Amino acid sequence: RERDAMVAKTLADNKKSDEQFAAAQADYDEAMTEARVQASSLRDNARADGRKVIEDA
Amino acid sequence: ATLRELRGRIRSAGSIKKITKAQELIATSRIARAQARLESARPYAFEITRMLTTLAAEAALDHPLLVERPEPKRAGVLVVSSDRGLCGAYNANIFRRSEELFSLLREAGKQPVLYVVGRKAQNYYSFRNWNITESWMGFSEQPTYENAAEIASTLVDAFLLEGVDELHIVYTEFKSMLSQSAEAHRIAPMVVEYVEEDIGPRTLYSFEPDATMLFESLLPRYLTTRVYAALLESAASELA
Amino acid sequence: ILDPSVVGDEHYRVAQEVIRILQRYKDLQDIIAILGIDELSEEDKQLVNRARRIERFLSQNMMAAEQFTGQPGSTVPVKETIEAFDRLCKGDFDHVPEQAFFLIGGLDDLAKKAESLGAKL
Amino acid sequence: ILDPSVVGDEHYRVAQEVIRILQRYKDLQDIIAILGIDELSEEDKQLVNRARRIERFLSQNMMAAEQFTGQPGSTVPVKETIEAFDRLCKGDFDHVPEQAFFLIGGLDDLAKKAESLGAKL
Amino acid sequence: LAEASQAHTKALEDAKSEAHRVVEEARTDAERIAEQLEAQADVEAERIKM
Amino acid sequence: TGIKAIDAMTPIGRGQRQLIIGDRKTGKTAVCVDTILNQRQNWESGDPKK
Amino acid sequence: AELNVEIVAVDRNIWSGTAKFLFTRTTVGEIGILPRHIPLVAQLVDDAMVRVEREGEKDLRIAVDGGFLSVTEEGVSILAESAEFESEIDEAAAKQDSESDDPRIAARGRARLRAVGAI
Amino acid sequence: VFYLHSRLLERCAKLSDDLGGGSLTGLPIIETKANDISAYIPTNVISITDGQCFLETDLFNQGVRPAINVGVSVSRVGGAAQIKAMKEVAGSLRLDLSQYRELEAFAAFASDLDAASKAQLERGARLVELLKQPQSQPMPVEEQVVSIFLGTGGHLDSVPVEDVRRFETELLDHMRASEEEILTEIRDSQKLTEEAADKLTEVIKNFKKGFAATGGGSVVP
Amino acid sequence: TEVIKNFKKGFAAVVPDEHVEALDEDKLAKEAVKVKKPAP
Amino acid sequence: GQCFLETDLFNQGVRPAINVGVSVSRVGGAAQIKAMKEVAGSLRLDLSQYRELEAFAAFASDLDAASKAQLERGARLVELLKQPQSQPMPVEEQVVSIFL
Ligand SMILES: Nc1ncnc2c1ncn2[C@@H]1O[C@H](COP(=O)(O)OP(=O)(O)OP(=O)(O)O)[C@@H](O)[C@H]1O
Ligand SMILES: [Mg+2]
Repeated sequence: RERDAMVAKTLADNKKSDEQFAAAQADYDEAMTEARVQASSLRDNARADGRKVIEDA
Repeated sequence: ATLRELRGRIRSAGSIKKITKAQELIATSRIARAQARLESARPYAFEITRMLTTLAAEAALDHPLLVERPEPKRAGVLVVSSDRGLCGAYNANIFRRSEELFSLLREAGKQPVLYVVGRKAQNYYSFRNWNITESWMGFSEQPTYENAAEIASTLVDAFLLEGVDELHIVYTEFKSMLSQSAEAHRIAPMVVEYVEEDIGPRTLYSFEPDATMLFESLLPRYLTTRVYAALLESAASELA
Repeated sequence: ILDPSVVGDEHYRVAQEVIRILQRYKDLQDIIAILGIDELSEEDKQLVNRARRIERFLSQNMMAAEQFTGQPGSTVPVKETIEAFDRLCKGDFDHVPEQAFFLIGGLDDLAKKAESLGAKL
Repeated sequence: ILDPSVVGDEHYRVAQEVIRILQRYKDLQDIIAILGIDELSEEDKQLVNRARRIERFLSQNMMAAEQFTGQPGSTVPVKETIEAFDRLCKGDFDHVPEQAFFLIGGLDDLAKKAESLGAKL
Repeated sequence: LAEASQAHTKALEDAKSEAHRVVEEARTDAERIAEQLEAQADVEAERIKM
Repeated sequence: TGIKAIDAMTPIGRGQRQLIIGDRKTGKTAVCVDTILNQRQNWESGDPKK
Repeated sequence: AELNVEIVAVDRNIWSGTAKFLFTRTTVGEIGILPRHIPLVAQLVDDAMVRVEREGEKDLRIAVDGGFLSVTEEGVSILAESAEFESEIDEAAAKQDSESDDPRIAARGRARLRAVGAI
Repeated sequence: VFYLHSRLLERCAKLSDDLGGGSLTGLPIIETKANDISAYIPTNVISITDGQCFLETDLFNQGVRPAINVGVSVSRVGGAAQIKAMKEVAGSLRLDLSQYRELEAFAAFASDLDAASKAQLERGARLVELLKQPQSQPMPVEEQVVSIFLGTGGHLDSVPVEDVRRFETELLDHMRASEEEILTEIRDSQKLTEEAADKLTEVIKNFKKGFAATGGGSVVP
Repeated sequence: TEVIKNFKKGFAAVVPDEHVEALDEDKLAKEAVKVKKPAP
Repeated sequence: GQCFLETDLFNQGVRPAINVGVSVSRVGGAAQIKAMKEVAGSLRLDLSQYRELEAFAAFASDLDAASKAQLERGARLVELLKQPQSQPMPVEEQVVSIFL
């Protein structure tokens, strides 16, 4: 029974290890696209309120 | 006002010319792909044919799909046409061959029963007040073996039964890329022709469980692979 | 005064999109007349439906034409026009028939006439 | 004056042969451009290579280019031109690379430009 | 499994640091643009004055 | 001229005559006014050769 | 020497090579073909598997659907409405599909399951 | 009347260095009717001038603004009136646009096209989006060189065609704020050296990894 | 309207031959199971 | 106004051969009785739109339900306005016909 448990633990280890491996790049791209959207909302709020500064001056 | 009219006509004819040249080049690419499909589907057909003749060598040739039914009263004709309509006299030639076949059938007391594959056949036959038993659409350009299996199952179930005495197929045979010929084929009941001996002191085949059951289980697969080859030849012919 | 500096960015963007759609439709009309609409792409068929709805929604029942159609006239503010044609170009009414766009006012008239033909939006 | 009564029979025959090959190549150029040279047949591929070789051998090292390259200009007699293009159409130069035909004189210049590229006959 | 478990958090912290760097560069050229734009504003103002 | 299409595809030299030809409301006056406006930096250089 | 295996689907040559042993399951029980063997023709079971065993590699396992078998002097030849290798079967859908009520699709599922080692 | 116009337009000259080296550049404007360039006065002034910029209403409505027909617009002076940078980044432009215009009939059958055909189609679409320009917003020559380098260098193949314009603007904006030395080299040397090309390419890569498209995805290769 | 509708009920509101001759029976191709055993 | 008659519409059987698209009356409903003004309210626009729609859908393979309904109504309205020569109709009978 525990030999069966060993081979099952081996298959589950490899499976969810590949899963976490893919999730690594998943969260990596998630963080980077979050950073990109934050960065582009920034400097565009700046472009907007700067245009407003010029139109009020 | 005729000068603006003529310039507009020139512009429209130029648009049409561009579109039709693009369509011709696309059709060249697609006929290449269709010939690929045809020559890739050939080998299984060859092998099932030789296995079927090996089985028939030592079989009891009494299967309903193999016997000529006395007093033929109806005939089921499957007409293979296209869906898109920018082809030439393709469907026209198909319908001419199907009309010749219908006349051959009426000259033998058989009422033709009409199955169609494609929308152009549906148009031609609903305008002529035919009652179409069952239609199939959407796969006249890239037919899959599942469509052939379904069509041949419907046809053989209509044969073994509301019921027909034989089955024909009117489809376009593709050859040499410069001539595509509409052809009528009689796919059931199959003619038994005893060709040769070929093998006398030949190592006899073992059959599991037996020759007759294998033969009667292989015959419908042969009919449906024939219908598949017909659909492929018709697709290549339509693209040409 | 069809200038982003005069009529605003959204007015100008919607007007330019309407003009582009109608120009593409005028370019496709001859093909559709000769070879049929089924020969086009799916993008082009989508655009053709949108362009027909748009060219019918530019029409209007005017106040001075009650003598010619018996129908009273309509008035549509410029903001309602901008937002309505924005929704048309985006494709929010591609399920409403080609009629119900023809000789009406704003979006409420569009809803009324669409439901008069058995549809919603 | 491209007429057997003026230029002769061999001149006219070689000229018509070259023109036929070039017209067929120009017909195939659209299939080659949109769908690729790989899709062509093998007779068509042979004709395309022969036609490219002919079309490139039509070029010449002009006397007006001597100020820029220093190479003296060529003066190919009409007999030598007829012979060279007859041998091209036959196929005697279907193995020589294309770059050996650009801006040369008669047949000896072709043979020398080829030998200087590791290709003879 | 152990090495993948450590590599996950390694890549996680690396992404965190580099993303913070990138958003910092963004918040830098943002105020750069703000400077340039207010400069253009005042020069346009003085132009209209003249 | 400061216009990418012209400066890249149909360049204009100093001494050339380029025709801006078109039906109407196609942007001819706009092209020429942009060509004029593009010389402002050339003017600010103070160089009579520029 | 070895035998020649040629598995051809209805629309595509699935596989073709040389082999040391070829296990499969006819409607009259299991069977194993060896370099020489009497000519035979036999219909494979609904959810047949075909285990080819090559000399210098691992045993290829193929889920066959709709197949027939023909052993001759040259080598084996298998026909097939659909063939799917071991290296490509998704255990999830294959297992989930096995308990379907539709006979053909359940047979496909059981074949996909046998080919990957389970069941 | 041909004399009336040729006498006027032949005074726009480029004098010798013995006469001072001055110059007068003429921009005549002609309004055709229904695109009838074969009318009398259009024929005359087309025959007189050194090149023609044909602006069209159909192109204007398609969003192509300035609505210049780059197919029939010509300049008989040519690359002799271009700086080396613009002369080399814009040589890879006419053929690309012609190939795009001859392939745009297959815009809906890119599945049936060769890989090179589809690549030419997409590059041509990006290039057509590159030559658009707002009104009353002229660009100095180095910014045009950088924009056409974006277009012809392949650095727009990662950007959605509905974003190219914005991307271009933003990149130039970045280069006007951070890396002014590239524009200064192109402006003072009239050419794009290999070192400047490498610097510009790496700046483009950094900006691309910092750029946010409108479809949501990243524009990194 | 009702007069119209009551009139409408009192209002009194085949395959063409095509004259195509018969195909030659020699042209109707026959799918055959080519038995190689002589027993005609 | 104008009642533009055409040879094409004459040969197609449309008689009178009025081109409904380009024909118009600049007085309009003021030159009609109340019954005909109400029943023939937007007849000219409906028929213009029908001719446009049939020209567009001449080669369509499958139309919607509203497009098909409009084509059928337009064909009926065209067949309804045909009339032989020297066969006048009183205004009440024309009202009844356009109400049909
Ligand atoms: N590059 C451009 N982008 C967007 N809009 C433009 C552009 N160029 C011109 N326009 C618009 O086109 C409109 C008319 O253009 P313009 O007046 O320059 O054409 P024109 O050749 O002078 O025609 P006309 O002389 O008949 O008035 C202007 O309102 C302007 O807003
Ligand atoms: Mg003007």
